Amino acid sequence: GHIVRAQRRGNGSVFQAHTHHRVGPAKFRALDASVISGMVKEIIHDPGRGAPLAKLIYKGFDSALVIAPEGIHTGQFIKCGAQADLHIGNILPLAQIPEGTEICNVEHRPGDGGRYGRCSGDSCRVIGHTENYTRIQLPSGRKALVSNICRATLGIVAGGGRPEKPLLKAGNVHYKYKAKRHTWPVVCGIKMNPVDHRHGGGSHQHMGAPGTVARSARPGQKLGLIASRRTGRRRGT
Amino acid sequence: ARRTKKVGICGKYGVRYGASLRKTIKKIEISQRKKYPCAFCGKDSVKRNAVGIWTCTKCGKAVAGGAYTPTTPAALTARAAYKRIREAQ
Amino acid sequence: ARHTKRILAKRLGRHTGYGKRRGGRNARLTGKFQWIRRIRVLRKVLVDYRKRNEIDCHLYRKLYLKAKGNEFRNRRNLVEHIQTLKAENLREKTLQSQIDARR
Amino acid sequence: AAHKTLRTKRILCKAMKVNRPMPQFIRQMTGVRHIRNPLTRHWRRRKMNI
RNA sequence: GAAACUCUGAUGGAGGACCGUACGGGUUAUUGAUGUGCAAAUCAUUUUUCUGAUGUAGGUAAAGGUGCGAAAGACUCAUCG
RNA sequence: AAACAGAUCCAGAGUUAGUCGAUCCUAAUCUCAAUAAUGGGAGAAAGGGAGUACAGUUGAUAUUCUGUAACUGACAACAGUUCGCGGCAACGCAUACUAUUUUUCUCCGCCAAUCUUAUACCGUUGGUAGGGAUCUCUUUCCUACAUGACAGUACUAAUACCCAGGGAAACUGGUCAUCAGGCGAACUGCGGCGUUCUGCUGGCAAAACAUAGCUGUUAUGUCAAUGGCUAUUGGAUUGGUCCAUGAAGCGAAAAAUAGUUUACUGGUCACUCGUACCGAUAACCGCAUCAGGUCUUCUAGGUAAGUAGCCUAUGGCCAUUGAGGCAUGAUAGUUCAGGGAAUUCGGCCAAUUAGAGCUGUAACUUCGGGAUAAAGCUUGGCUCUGAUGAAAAUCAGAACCGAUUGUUACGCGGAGAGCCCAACUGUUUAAUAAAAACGUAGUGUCGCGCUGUGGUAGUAUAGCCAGUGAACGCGACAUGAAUC
RNA sequence: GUAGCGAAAUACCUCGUCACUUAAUUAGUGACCUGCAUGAACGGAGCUAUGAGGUUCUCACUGUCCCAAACUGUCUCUCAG
RNA sequence: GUUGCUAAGGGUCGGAUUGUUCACCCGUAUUAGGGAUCGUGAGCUGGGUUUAGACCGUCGUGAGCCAGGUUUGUUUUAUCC
Repeated sequence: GHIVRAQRRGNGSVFQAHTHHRVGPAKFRALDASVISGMVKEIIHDPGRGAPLAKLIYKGFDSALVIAPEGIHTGQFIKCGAQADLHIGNILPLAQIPEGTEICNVEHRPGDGGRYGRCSGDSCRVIGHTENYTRIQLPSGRKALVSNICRATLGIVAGGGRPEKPLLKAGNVHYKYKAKRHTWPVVCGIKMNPVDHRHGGGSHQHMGAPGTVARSARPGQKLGLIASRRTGRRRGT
Repeated sequence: ARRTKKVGICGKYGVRYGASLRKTIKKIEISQRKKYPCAFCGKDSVKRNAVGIWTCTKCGKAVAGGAYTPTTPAALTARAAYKRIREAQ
Repeated sequence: ARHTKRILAKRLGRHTGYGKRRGGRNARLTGKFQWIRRIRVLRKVLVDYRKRNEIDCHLYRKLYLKAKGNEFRNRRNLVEHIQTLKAENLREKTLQSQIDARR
Repeated sequence: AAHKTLRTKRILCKAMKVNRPMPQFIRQMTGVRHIRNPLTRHWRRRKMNI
């Protein structure tokens, strides 16, 4: 057999991110001990990422490409800190914020940059305050103990509802993955011959083998549904 | 004269792509081109610049909105949530 | 000299009937060009009547937006509409308002 | 060419001054006959590959 | 037309729309010519595409049980299960 | 084939730069070093990038040489001016240097429309120089009618933007089109300013070119008026499109805040390396002077919708063995009475159709299509008339004419009615398969919240890809538009 | 083995049986169904649009044919090299 | 008409479907069948059979298979005796 397209993404020659026109890494300023006001100089769109970024100035002018909540405008004053009040814009630690509210770009570790809840039209919800660890629900469903000192932007991330509209033409998806990375178009494994992929070969196109494989299964062998505790139509539940 | 009976903005696509998809995009393509009322300078000339971004021309300003309308319903709910908690206490 | 005969005939209208055409009506001389030629005549005419003092503030704005539609197809048709809408309107404007102000 | 480098030009010089017939007086001196100049060529037939 | 709106004409110039040029990109048919070829894959007539998922140049990245592949076991210097 | 010829052979000769390139900067990308570090270096003869033009000359060199006129940079002293003022304002006019920070120029996708310089071309009006043509006709036909970089300052007149007054619904102003305005419109200023424009100069007729005459040079002359519905190029004013938002760096100037202050205008020198010719047609790659292949530039007239096909000035050419025959046959072509697919596995092939204008267009349909559906008619030449524009253009109408013919050559769909497969634009076995195969949007399932997941990599406790990333996400599969 | 579809690009027996199509049809189209061996994202049924895709018929037009014939360009024929 | 003998000089066909040989119908001048390397591919054609692409159906866990079906698939040289 040959090495399979799933294995070949590691070696990373043509399968690298197209990172040329990307404006910078989206994160907070570092922590550095109250309250600090910060004007939104402008809000710009970087390629690949569906969200906007908003370039702040903590005037020297110290810059920070923070990811943009919805309802931010140019020449708003954003207020990072503990004793900053509640507006959509402001960047509070999880000690201060009320529970049962939608927050954006929340950090895992303090002073980190921002980790959970970054893509367009997403938000971490806050469940409740234990003592040190403010428990929050992530967009998927999963729940996470996160320390109260670490920061999070208030409100929902901008650019919501982009997949509501379908892309009618193959050309629209060509321009989508030009900004991101080469991973498209996908040739299906059944169509390929036996050497190229596991599902390939045979007189008539069909999978033949069970098509559902363990965590223990090797490189080359992990193809199709990996460790699928259910399959088929998820009716109810 | 009106010249298409049914189709509207999706007449550019012609016979392609199915009836159900052109109904769906008819709603969204009308939205993203439409000029919307500005908060700041007041005037009705807020166009879409990029995906999330909505530049007003005459202001010279921008706002972060939705993808295809400047107001997302879910983001508009978040204002009302932080209003009632700030107005309390 | 041979081409001079063909041009000098073509001015009088030889070699220019339906046989010796291969371009369409739009390809020969464009519908955009005939529009652009029209309304630049019609707007220049209305501009003159405003500066003369013949047409008012108010009668200009009606005829300007009528000229953006197909009301007028021609200079002569724009002039006779003005001569009509003077002769109908301005005899009444003078007549109705003048007498009924005092009475 | 044009836009040759200098050390490219140095090789093309040496390749054309070396291209000539063998002199007459060596056959008179040594008395050997049938010695050809090895670095003779023609431009059209054999390329240099330098 | 009571209204909600919808009839006629112009304006406008959208579309992985259409016809159609080339020392452009492809290569359907004649199973034509050639088959001691002009050519170790050509020629003629016909045919397909022609603002795009387009063509193309230089620099640069990926190397042999590997690479790369809109997938034909294709291609990797006339060499490839 | 022949040869005195040749890209062959032999002997000599030829490539001149501060301004064109390289050099200098970085891009994708590659490679060392440090971690007391926060980088250094490489990487483009199509990106960035200070500065040149004309005329002449050689057997071969020229934006390189000579003449003439510019321009840019660096290093020197030295002479004369000058120690901040105008406008309500937009802004104008003669002012330093070091540093820090901030901003700008350099500087950016594609498509579409309108307006306009320059160049080319066609034009109405004339004219003068030479040459061509002539049985007859033609006050004719052809050539020529030109001004570089660079520097200046007039008022004409533009659009963008800003300023002063002005203070808007009986809404007004404006575009080809969208539109603009109490966050201040129309409108008035011999406003401000940027970019284009017309005229008048300098350069500049001394040159160059064309006639006429003398033996190197002397004469006259290169003029006057004013359109483009034509094209290309530069620029201006705008619009549309994106789940696409379309380089960096060196360098340069400005501003602010400190501190130190006088400044401005007006001889010498400019290193290094490339420079000939071909660019397929015999100079490149195909073993060769191979009907193949290989990136780009300047782009005339007529016919026409035309960068089609056909014909011709300028320029370049006869590349190609000759002499004689003409039955048969091969191959590329016109044409064939009557029939019209009977031929053949099969209408393969060829023929018919065709451009434009005016009529007229069915079933079915995802209501957009089908549709150039189908099916009819007209088309020339010559003499006129009228309408629309500014306009030398284009469109409509009528006479009369002869072989009923006219998209005359050139170029240009045969059409309709069933059924199968794939929805569609697209991709594919270079050299027997272009398809129903691949692809796609759409639909669905599975895994994982970063000390993680899917890879890779190999002994250095190396760090690489997704990742400048975070579930509207990343990766793994299967189905393959819509409708039921 | 449900719904659809069904001598199908799947049906061996098979040139199945009965209509339409033709003067004449193992082809084509529409029905019936004892489906050798159909069948639902192994995706099932569908054809508005698109196709150098596969296949059947009608009209137009033709040297494909009855049945060949004539003419034209370059070669084949002779000579020199 | 049925049938026997001598006789191979002459005649023995146009079409529809099928790759067909064979068969079977429509039509005519009444109407036999064979051989020659199943005559005849440097004479043609390439429909079939029999490669590499691709689809369906049964079989096989699978690679793959199938006188089961369907579609696209290169036919060279005479100048020697």
